[PDB]
Amino acid sequence: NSDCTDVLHATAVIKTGTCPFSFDKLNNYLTFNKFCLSLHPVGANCKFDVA
Amino acid sequence: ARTRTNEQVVRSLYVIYEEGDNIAGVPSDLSVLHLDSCTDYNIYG
Repeated sequence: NSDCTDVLHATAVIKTGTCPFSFDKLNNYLTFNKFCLSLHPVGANCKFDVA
Repeated sequence: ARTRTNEQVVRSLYVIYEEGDNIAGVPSDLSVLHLDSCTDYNIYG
């Protein structure tokens, strides 16, 4: 119910995990035939880590 | 699931196995040996 204090303030970062590319590098002219994001693990080729 | 154009993974089937020789998978419901000619053989694994 309350906003994050100075000690508790955190930022959301997406780390590479097991994927062969970085999330921040997707906007660097990477080409795919299919790219598609999910919250469920079924059928996934790889995954990022939210921290 | 295989459609006319795509294959999509929907589920997972898990396997627990132990190597050995007690149980054998077979085409349907053995000790047949062809001699003196070229043959594709499976002999004790």
